[PDB]
Amino acid sequence: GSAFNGKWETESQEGYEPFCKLIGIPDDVIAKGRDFKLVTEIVQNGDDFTWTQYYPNNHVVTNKFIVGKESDMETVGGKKFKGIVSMEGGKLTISFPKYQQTTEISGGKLVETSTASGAQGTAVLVRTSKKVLV
Repeated sequence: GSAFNGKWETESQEGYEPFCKLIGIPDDVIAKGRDFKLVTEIVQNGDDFTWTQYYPNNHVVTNKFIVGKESDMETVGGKKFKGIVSMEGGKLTISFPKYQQTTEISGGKLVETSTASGAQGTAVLVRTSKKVLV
């Protein structure tokens, strides 16, 4: 592992609305979820990750991947894909269908950056989560 291990909860969030609008999330869904604090559970055994996100209404999204190896994954919206996750300097990069995701532990916090690109330009969501099982 091991720095990612644990349960984390969103503490800070920037760019939520422009990012969700760019990747095509409906306006009312954006509005209803704007104050929700996403909890993330991670089990990291070396390159082997199990990454669980607890979305609203008991929507649990779990991705199991091995860094550097083709892995079956799913998007938040439920679309299945096969991907190869990379890591460089403690930062994971997951190349999702709709956006690039980079994730790292910085200053003891889980920092997750989603980068999307379209007509109006780039939109970036940065989520920072604190450990809630300490």
